[PDB]
Amino acid sequence: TDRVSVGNLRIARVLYDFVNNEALPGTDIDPDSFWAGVDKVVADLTPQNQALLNARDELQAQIDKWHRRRVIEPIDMDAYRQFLTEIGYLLPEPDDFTITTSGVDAEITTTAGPQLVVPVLNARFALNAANARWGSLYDALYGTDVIPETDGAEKGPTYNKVRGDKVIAYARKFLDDSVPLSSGSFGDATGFTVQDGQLVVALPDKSTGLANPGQFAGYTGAAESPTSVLLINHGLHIEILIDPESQVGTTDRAGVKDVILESAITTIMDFEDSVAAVDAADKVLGYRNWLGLNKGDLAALRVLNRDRNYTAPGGGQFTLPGRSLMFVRNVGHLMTNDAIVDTDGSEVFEGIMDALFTGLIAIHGLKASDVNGPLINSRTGSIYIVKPKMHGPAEVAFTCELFSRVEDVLGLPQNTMKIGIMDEERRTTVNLKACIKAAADRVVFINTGFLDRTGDEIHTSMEAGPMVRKGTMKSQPWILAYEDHNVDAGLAAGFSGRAQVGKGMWTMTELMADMVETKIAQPRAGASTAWVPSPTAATLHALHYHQVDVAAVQQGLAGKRRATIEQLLTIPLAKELAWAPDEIREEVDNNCQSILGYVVRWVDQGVGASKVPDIHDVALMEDRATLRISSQLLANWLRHGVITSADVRASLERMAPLVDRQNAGDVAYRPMAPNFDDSIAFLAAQELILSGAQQPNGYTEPILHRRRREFKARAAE
Ligand SMILES: O=C(O)[C@H](O)Cc1c[nH]c2ccccc12
Ligand SMILES: [Mg+2]
Repeated sequence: TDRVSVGNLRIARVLYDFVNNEALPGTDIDPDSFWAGVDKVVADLTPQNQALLNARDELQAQIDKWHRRRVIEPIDMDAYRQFLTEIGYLLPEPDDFTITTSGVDAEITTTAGPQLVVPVLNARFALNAANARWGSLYDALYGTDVIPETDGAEKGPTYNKVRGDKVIAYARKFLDDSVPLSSGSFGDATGFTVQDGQLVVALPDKSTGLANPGQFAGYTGAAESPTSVLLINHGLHIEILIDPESQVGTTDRAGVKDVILESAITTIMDFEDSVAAVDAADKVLGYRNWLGLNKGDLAALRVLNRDRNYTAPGGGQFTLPGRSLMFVRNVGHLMTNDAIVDTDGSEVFEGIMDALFTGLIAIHGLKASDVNGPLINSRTGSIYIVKPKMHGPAEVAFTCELFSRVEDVLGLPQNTMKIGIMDEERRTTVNLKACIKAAADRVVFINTGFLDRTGDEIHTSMEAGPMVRKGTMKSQPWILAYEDHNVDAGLAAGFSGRAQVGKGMWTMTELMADMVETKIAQPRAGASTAWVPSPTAATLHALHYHQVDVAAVQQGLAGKRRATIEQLLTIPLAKELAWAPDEIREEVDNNCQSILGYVVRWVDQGVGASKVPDIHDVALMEDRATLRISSQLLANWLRHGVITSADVRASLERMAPLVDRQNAGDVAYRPMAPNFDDSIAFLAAQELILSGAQQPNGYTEPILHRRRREFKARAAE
């Protein structure tokens, strides 16, 4: 392209140069030995990678055939389960065990709080996410519909005092609920002082302390007239900023300017479903941002925050981290990428490359940043890698062996590279204990989702019959059981106090009132973390962890088995004649708009995540798993005669101009309508649906990557 020869590999020059000039210096790793390591690891692990992919296909073919030779309407669970066991899909449950993972930071082992996920190719967003460890509660309340924009309290071009007062009152109630006063309410506070290491809150008629003095964590400024007061509840910090001479402070009874919440405790820097990266140039853009993050010098000048200084209650000095602790999500076992090809021209597995390169790069986050002093990331010496889309314990074991070999190449101690196991494929769900066991000395989390897991659910039972609607899926018995089972398995493996048990993303970015009402379900269900789409959502989701004592919840769940294998295996088949014709067309339109809305940005602009208007103009921020579910759902309805290929076409044709219109705010946008078959993005959308049934596990990357490359190539006219 050109390329650099290293043993059997031919490495794109842009990648070779990036590694030598930017990634390797400072790690003390010999460049020649690194490259030899890449060649050797790729040579050794590629056949097993392929074998695992082939095993997926064989298992799916047998399941397809199982359904096709049967006609008995309600599936016979006893026979179905027996079959899955016979073919090696459902494996024996291993004996009880406790994970042994060590060298993990407090943010992961102990603290319960929000976890942000952000596309690594977007430097600005990545920087904001890393800085989202602390976030303004006032900004999050004033800025969103959590304070409804009723008559009088609407957002204007400038400060609305009626709304501001609602913000202040909301936050006073939060303080009363989270760090209660011995007597009275924060609502009536007139001032704060620190006396003999104790926080003293002035009320109109008297003073009072905290009902739990231990929740006083520190302050800034003079004890007798502090600039801020720091509190702690359920392990998360709350900072009341005091400034009577500020916009908001001047209107406040105690001169309070803002309430800052410790928010995004951890952040996942994403190389997978939220980015579009289809070649060496794209991968290098991502690797370079990941590098800047770990070295602490990424600047877009928007830069990375320093740690925060405080005075302890007794008068001593301390610091708290000002940055979100970073994971990186590598791609999974499926895709290859032409950033490296072999002597035959065969592309190298992208997951293997990500392990080597993001692993190398992460070394920088384990050492002092030349910018602001202290090392950026893990003080305990771990590298946290989220590994998506695995199917079963052999695939987890493979990932661990991959990490083991990379560690050897990088000169890292064994088990430095920790694994966040995504539970987003059915064959992992039903063998979860075994998957955790295979990574018992590396695992730092498990997590559940809606989108990918539902995509796998549909594809796996594609031949069984028509599935329920997309919106219906999120409340089906299989998924509710999957959610509980994930928690059960993690807690039984001793995750409490050792590893994160995590839940899925809130995708409706503008519907924050609904988020605050609803997402509380997740920490109530024993999750020590869950996914948020923005720093703003991280600050709001933090509220939930102040209301819910996750550590106590997990202790209470101990020993409980709340999901059976039968519940897990309950296929979401639609009942006979479940929909009217208008409902069918609505669901078709929903899915085509979902696919078109996402695919047009991906293919034409290389954007893998953004705020996308749905069919009802609700802003959704979904990653690529949205494509997997929608295309699989339509493929399934087309497969079983629910809709015809003309229904699909007409819907694509109806939805495309609507998508075009929804993208009017974009200088770079290129309309799909009316020259449909001249738009590579439109053809991509069509191809995802019509070829959906034949994509391995319904994965959208093979078609998406090809189409994006096609667009890129023709752009080079
Ligand atoms: O499985 C699911 O529910 C989704 O894949 C998760 C998800 C939704 N929006 C996102 C934005 C960035 C990163 C991940 C996501
Ligand atoms: Mg996913």
